Amino acid sequence: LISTAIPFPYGYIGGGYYAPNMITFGSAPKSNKKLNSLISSTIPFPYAGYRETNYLSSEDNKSFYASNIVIFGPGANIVENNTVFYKKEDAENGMGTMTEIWFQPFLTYKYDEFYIDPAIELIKCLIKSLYFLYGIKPSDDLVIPYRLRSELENIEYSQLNIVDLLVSGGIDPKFINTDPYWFTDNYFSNAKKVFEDHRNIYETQIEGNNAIGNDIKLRLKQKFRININDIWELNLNYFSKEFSIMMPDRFNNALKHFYRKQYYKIDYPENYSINGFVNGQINVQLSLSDRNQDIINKP
Amino acid sequence: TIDLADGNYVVSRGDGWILSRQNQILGGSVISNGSTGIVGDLRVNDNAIPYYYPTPSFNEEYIKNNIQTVFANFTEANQIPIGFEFSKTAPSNKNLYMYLQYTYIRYEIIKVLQHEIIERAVLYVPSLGYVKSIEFNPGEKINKDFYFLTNDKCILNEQFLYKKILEQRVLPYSNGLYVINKGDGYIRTNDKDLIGTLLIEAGSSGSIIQPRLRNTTRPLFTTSNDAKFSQQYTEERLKDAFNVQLFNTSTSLFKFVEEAPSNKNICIKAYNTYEKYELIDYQNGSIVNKAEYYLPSLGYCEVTNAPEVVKTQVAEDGFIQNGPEEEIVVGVIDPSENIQEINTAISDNYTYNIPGVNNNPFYILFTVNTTGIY
Amino acid sequence: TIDLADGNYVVSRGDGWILSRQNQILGGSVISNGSTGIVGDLRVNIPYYYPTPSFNEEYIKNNIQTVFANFTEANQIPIGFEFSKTAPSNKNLYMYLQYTYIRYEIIKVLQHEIIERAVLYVPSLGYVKSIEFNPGEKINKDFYFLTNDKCILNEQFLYKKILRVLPYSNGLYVINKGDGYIRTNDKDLIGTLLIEAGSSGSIIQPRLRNTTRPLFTTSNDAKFSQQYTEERLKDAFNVQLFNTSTSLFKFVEEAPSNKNICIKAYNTYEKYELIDYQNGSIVNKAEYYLPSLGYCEVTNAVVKTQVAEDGFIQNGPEEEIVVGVIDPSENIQEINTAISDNYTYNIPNNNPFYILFTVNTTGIYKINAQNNLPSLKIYEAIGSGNRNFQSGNLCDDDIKAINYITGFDSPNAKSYLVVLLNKDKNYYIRVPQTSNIENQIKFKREEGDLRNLMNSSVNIIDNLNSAHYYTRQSPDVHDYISYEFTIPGNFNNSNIRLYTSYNQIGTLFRVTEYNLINIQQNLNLLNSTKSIRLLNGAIYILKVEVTELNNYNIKLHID
Repeated sequence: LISTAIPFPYGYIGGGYYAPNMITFGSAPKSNKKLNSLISSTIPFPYAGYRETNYLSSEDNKSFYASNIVIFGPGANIVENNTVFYKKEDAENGMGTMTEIWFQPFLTYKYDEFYIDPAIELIKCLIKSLYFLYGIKPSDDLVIPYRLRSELENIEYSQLNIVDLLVSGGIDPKFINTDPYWFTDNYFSNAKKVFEDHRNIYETQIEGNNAIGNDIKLRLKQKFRININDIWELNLNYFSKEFSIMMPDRFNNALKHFYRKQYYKIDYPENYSINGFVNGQINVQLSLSDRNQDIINKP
Repeated sequence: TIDLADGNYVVSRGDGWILSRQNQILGGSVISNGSTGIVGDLRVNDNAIPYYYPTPSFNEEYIKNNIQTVFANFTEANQIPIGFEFSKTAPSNKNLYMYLQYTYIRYEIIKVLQHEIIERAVLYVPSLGYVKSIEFNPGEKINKDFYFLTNDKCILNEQFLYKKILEQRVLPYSNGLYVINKGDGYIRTNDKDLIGTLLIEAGSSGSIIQPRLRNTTRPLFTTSNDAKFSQQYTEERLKDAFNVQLFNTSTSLFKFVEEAPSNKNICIKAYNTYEKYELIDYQNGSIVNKAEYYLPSLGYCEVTNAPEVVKTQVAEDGFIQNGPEEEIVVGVIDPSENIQEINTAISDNYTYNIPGVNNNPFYILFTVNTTGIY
Repeated sequence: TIDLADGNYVVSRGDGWILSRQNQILGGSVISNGSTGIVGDLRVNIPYYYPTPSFNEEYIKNNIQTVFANFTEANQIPIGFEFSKTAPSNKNLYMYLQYTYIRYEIIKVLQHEIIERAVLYVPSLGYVKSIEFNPGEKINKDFYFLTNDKCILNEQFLYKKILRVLPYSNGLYVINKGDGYIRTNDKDLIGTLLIEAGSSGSIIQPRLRNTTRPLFTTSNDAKFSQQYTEERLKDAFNVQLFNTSTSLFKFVEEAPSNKNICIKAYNTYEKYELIDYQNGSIVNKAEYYLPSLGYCEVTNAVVKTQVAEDGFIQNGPEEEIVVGVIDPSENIQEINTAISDNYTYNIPNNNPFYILFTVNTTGIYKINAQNNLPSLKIYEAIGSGNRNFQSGNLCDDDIKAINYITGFDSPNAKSYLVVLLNKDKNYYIRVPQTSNIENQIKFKREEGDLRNLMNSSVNIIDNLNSAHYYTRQSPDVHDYISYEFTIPGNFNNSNIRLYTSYNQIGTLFRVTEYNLINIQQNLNLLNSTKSIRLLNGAIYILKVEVTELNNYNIKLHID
């Protein structure tokens, strides 16, 4: 799904996706009837005339390579996995945009009596990126209440973006998504309307155009075969059950307040493999990293 | 004044109507000293918007519904890009100016009372286009009639087609399904499949092109029992006999090019065609269930020398075959009849025990290990 | 080495420049035994700079784009070209393609000598070189390799020193001035193709949808804006831009077997002039150049010439099509019931407006306001009478292209119109800026002697009490204008001289109460004072046709 959910391309340079112009090329040579200028070949003038936004450009800016996801190393903070959009306007207006991921696979922490599999963190980052690829990112002011900061003396409430709640998985998302919707916002209706509009645009205009290559047409066909309600219901609680991976579940986006982490170094011919942690999550032999003394403690 | 009866009528005046004051909208070309100039255009979604001129009795919806029922469905026909092109060769040591305008099909809905039309609403459908040329010298004055048109005129077909708006051969086939290829080149009556008409002037050339910028094609289905011979069911049996894979889409282009002689003007008519597949169900010498599938094909071209009008009624709904006579009968495996297989070539003697299958006539698939009479 | 003066000069050497060592960098085609090979290019959108210390790249770009065709922002227009060649009966033919370029030099001349020169190369059409070869044959190296930049086209050196009476009525007008307009100094040049003997070559101009740019030059952007001019063009001719972007043109030339042929192609424009003729003088003008379908020229195989001044050249036939359009400022009131024999329309703002109406039968009518004041102007919708129609009622066709018939634009004078109206047509009547005396427009069928004054306004000046003179707008040639007057003196049963000042037949009628009696015909009113004695107190009708309009106004002198 990540590999087929290309951001929606823009139409031709004049707007629209329906059909390009026509070019008459290759007039036949004259004969006894002569004037075979009209007996020639017909060509779609702009072929694949749609303009894509998911592309990386070479240093010389004369070559382009399609790209939906690029995974980088961490930014300033060594242990902080992040997902960033390419265009902010296109991540919220339904166009969709490519995502860049900051992921650190060499460190992990221990919760209770098990270690956190980095596969689940990468999966969470990919699920979050699926929002940007579909252009259904909510506004930054759609925070829902997450925790009453009882440690404080003034009544203040921590807030959490709805994407974090939806993709983090656990009991917190199931206390918000209820059988009737106690919490509702115009974001869901607007996103559904935009998604349906783009699906209709594809089905009526792109699907049927004979001057667009299958590389974009077929990928857009599979992109819209998934209902928008499926992406909202896609959380870590599904992959944790489908992978048998144990992870923190309650207030998992605020664990910095609860306990202080202690990170472990993971090398990856030995400590982690295609089958996951060697000798299981619980019994894998790991060594505490030397960066535990470099943690910044700002209370 | 008309000789019809009191009531409402839908009338088609044909193709080749050019609107007033709309001659040099698209522009023109200048050629000189034997140079050949080719103009072309494509009718997609903006030069294909019809023009409605309604009356209180005949609103826009009333006009759109009635003409599309009797004549070509222009709503579904203008969605497919269609190209056209003209070519003119300038004479030796002379200059030629040639400009292109749009041609239209003119439909009307009229009301007749006491042999006199007392009301008329007019719809214009952009059909193909037209090219007008002249040989001029620098400084020469040309009559304004060449440049300007002060009234709508017909140039290709003078016609008036009206319809009142009413408010045993021995077939030695064994029993089983058959898919008969009845032939290619079927067109609907009343010019419902006309791509359009082009008037090529003397010494010029014209061409109508299906550029296939869109895959969309419209097959036709006429069944006698939708319970058994559904559209999907008929399509599956078409993929079984002749292995037809693409039904609603196509990717094959077709051009129709006509070079008019140097003496007389010619007009050319391009139609969309169909191939007729008959899915029958033979039982004891008589057909008990028949379905007809018209698969879109690669068009038909009619060339006619350009010619008082006569009010003629429209022919009944039906098809006319313009292609050659064809009859290819291919039997197909009747579904809902399980196929058993023997996974070994029969060498010289084999026995097959029928499994349980509890009547239900079935098929055994097999092959032999050596050619011979068994 | 130069006949110029001291200073910096910008020179164009034309297209057809072939760069060195770049011959077979695009590839080649091998064809055999009667097969026809067609090779070409089609681009939707990179020049080559060679500067000097004084002439930096920005300097060169600015100076070249100031005079000659732009290339930084004008690269949007796509181009295409094609070359076709047929192999001999039993031999192979190899043909290869390269790009030709436009060379733009910028030089500094001191003491009539070129002491400095910077060169810019702008991409242009292509060039195909072919040879018929047998296997094993050795081909001269000069066919494949070019060791020095050369021009294989028409050499040129274009340098620049770097340092009548309109008898119209008041209202808007749209004039189609023709086709084939091209900008000066080859600013609209698609390019030139050289075709060798026995070959044929084609230049194709693809047009991307909604990628056509017209040229607008307005006299006053306050009123005659680009959107306003486009709307008025749509009102006049139904001109829309989006229908020019779906077209395409293509020029094909087959060079003879003896000599090579050079074919040159330009883009073109159609000129539309939106004018605001008022009181005989054009108070506003706008020029709109709509992209047309190209221009072709055929030529054949170094005088330093100066560039021409900026402007347009018409390569198409002479054209002047004038269409009057409805002023959008004025409102339109419609009379739904068709006029049959009489009517009295009651005007409901003291502002000019257009009354749209139709007649129930053909006939000569007589339209006038209350006490013949104000004076009305009657137009005719062009093309109306074939679309939607209901018997006995008015069905508006939304036609705003009006053709003037008769009337005066001087509300001070009082007059009435006598115009023949066709049953299957729609007509407009313009009421000028009036007062609040509640005037009304009266329509009356005229089956009497008034049919003589067909299509002619009739003035009713009756101040004759004593040579009096009256000035109006002179009608166009073959038109008519009439005057109603009363001879001073009580009727009892006076030599009057009737003539004109500047403009050239005339007819006189006697009103016998409307039972006009014809008296005198075919009078040359050019000053001719041939006088006539008429009975005092008798109303007289004087009809004058226009045969030689030497002035916008017309003056009638009565003695």
